[PDB]
Amino acid sequence: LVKNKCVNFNFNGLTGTGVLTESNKKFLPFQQFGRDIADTTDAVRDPQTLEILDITPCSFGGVSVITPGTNTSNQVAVLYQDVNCTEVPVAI
Amino acid sequence: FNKVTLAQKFNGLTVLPPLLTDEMI
Amino acid sequence: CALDPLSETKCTLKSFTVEKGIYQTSNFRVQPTESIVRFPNITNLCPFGEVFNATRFASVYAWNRKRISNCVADYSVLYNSASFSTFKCYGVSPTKL
Amino acid sequence: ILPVSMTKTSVDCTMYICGDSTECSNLLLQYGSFCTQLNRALTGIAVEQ
Amino acid sequence: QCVNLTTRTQLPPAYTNSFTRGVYYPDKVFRSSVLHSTQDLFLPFFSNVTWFHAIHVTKRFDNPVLPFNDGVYFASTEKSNIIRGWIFGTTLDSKTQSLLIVNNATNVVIKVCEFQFCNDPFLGVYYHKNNKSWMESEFRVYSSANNCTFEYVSQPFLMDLEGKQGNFKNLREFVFKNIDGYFKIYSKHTPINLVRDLPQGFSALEPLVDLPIGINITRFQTLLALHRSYLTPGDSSSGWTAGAAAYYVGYLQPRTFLLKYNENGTITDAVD
Ligand SMILES: *[C@@H]1O[C@H](CO)[C@@H](O[C@@H]2O[C@H](CO)[C@@H](O)[C@H](O)[C@H]2NC(C)=O)[C@H](O)[C@H]1NC(C)=O
Ligand SMILES: *[C@@H]1O[C@H](CO)[C@@H](O)[C@H](O)[C@H]1NC(C)=O
Ligand SMILES: *[C@@H]1O[C@H](CO)[C@@H](O)[C@H](O)[C@H]1NC(C)=O
Ligand SMILES: *[C@@H]1O[C@H](CO)[C@@H](O)[C@H](O)[C@H]1NC(C)=O
Ligand SMILES: *[C@@H]1O[C@H](CO)[C@@H](O)[C@H](O)[C@H]1NC(C)=O
Ligand SMILES: *[C@@H]1O[C@H](CO)[C@@H](O)[C@H](O)[C@H]1NC(C)=O
Repeated sequence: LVKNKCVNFNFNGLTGTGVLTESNKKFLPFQQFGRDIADTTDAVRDPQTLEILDITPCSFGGVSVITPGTNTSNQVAVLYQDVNCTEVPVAI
Repeated sequence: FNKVTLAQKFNGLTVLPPLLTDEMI
Repeated sequence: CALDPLSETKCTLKSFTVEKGIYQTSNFRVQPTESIVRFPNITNLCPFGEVFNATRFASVYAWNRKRISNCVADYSVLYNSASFSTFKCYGVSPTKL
Repeated sequence: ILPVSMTKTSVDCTMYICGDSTECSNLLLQYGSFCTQLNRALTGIAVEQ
Repeated sequence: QCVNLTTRTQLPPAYTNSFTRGVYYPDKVFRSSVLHSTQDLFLPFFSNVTWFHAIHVTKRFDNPVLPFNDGVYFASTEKSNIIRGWIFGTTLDSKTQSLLIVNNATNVVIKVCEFQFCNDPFLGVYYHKNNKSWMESEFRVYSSANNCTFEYVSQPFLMDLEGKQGNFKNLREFVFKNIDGYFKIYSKHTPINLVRDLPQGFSALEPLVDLPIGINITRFQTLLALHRSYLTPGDSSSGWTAGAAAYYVGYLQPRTFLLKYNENGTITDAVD
């Protein structure tokens, strides 16, 4: 098992990549995995320990920069668009 | 504001914050 | 395109004198670590035990007829053990079973 | 009542079409520059709004 | 052996209209309190379903064969545990393969063999004074079993089977389907004591167990339990006694539905 990390998940036979985390949702015994509106999976039960977990897709986002002007100076600063600062350095 | 109400990021789709916030407007 | 974000922007546009403003030069996507995680549970294995560890067998004219279903068959227990004189499989790979 | 602003949207068209597949991403490059044209149209929409 | 018990007179079927019952979760998936639509094989709200009533003292004894038609809706309100299972197949004899489902006081028995069904099959039960209990040793439903290709068993689903003289306070409703070589069972227990035959339609069934078996089913038959008669000085019998019983039969049809889910995970309502 892997938890709280960007990984890929298969479970009963479906596919997806993201981060797993503990979930507050309570499912009925027949329920296998949670599906959100527009037909996108968001929750899945662990078949071994019989525990439900949430699904968060990979923290995608475009990269943007700011610049006062080429002829003004050569310095520059960069803005990451809608990403938490915790996992930024994965940029390589 | 309390009357008006109906998304998030899913699979590449993005939403960008407004230039001016509700406090500023 | 790999030196400084400024250079990446100069490639995104077509100029060496980019002007002040905001630019969306490219996009960021975090990469995961591959892992096929949590295959579903196992109820019971194949009942190979009373077949291979049966104390008596039957005669060839009265060969018994065994059915195996709704169970998990682990042939690695069979072909890994060096306690069988012959091991012949036709039209199928025992290792891939 | 007069509407003045709509929630501006931008799309990672490479992700939307190819679905982060290497060969799929390689193939779409043969269809020219719709990729960048649509992105710049959307960013123009946002800045204009 | 077999017991021949038939009624010469054939009675016309009786009709009663369903109101809202006969809906099952289309998938084993969950959605979080959002309206959603689907297109599966369901039971229309206003369907003229059939009514059967077994009468005993004057009396009515007839268990005709009814078609399956891509799925069956079944429900009943029994008090003496007379109904015990269902039997499925195409030829219902030793020529081909048939599916057997039955219950006992201990467990649930489902068997897949080339069973030979009788013209008027039933399960025979009797009482032992020494054992002080009821047992069902005789399998009067069928004469013999052959070509056993599948067997399944699971714990009892809602109730414990005993000899009771009870009252009508609960209704059992089941939905039966077979698709892509899989057989599925849907059930729901709802305690209702009203004189009406069917409730308002709030509840919805749940999956119970999925049986993958590659067999074709074209018609089905109910199963009833007949009790051996221990005659008192002032009683009469024909060798077998059973209490009054009744049930309902529904037919699926290709439709599409709109479903309402809740935050908990229960379908509170729907619409056709
Ligand atoms: C199948 O499910 C059972 C029931 O949960 C698992 O057994 C338990 O697994 C948890 C997980 O750590 C342990 O804390 C318990 O001690 C286990 N109980 C028993 C009785 O084994 C089991 O691991 C699952 N997988 C398999 C292959 O059986
Ligand atoms: C340098 O850029 C600034 C931008 O405000 C402009 O006013 C100025 O004329 C530029 N100078 C030259 C030499 O291009
Ligand atoms: C970023 O992560 C930190 C620690 O995980 C958390 O405290 C913070 O609330 C997060 N911020 C956002 C915007 O997700
Ligand atoms: C059969 O029994 C022996 C010992 O009684 C054991 O070593 C062997 O592993 C058993 N066979 C299998 C297939 O497990
Ligand atoms: C159903 O049965 C009722 C009761 O006799 C009858 O009036 C009606 O015509 C039947 N058909 C339909 C479609 O309701
Ligand atoms: C829904 O779940 C909550 C959990 O707090 C429970 O209190 C409530 O009774 C449930 N309602 C239904 C209709 O299941």
